[PDB]
Amino acid sequence: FLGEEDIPREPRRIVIHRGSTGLGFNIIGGEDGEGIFISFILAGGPADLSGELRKGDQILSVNGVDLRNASHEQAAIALKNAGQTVTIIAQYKPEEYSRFEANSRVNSSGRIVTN
Amino acid sequence: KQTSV
Repeated sequence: FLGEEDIPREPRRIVIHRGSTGLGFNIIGGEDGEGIFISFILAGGPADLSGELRKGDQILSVNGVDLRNASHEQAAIALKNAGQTVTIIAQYKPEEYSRFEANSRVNSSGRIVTN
Repeated sequence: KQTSV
């Protein structure tokens, strides 16, 4: 059903209330421009419970701080020290993301498929 | 690099 509908590609604002716990996701990128992408969403974590983030999403900013051209560690530092309420502006970029994970590609609906 | 946050 849903899985055949196109994944929205416009930027989205996601407000996560995580208090003093991890956001519950992994980031890759931050080397030479690339950008910061979500590579994994932890089951049960705040990011998962938000139901608004997914692997392949690029983190454009955290609490107003532009992360488009952030380095890996600084981006991590920004997220970890973002505070209890984290406002992320994210944008689905599967083609860009697919470059990181082995044997991964994008299907007609924009879904990241790994072979 | 990959970091869990």
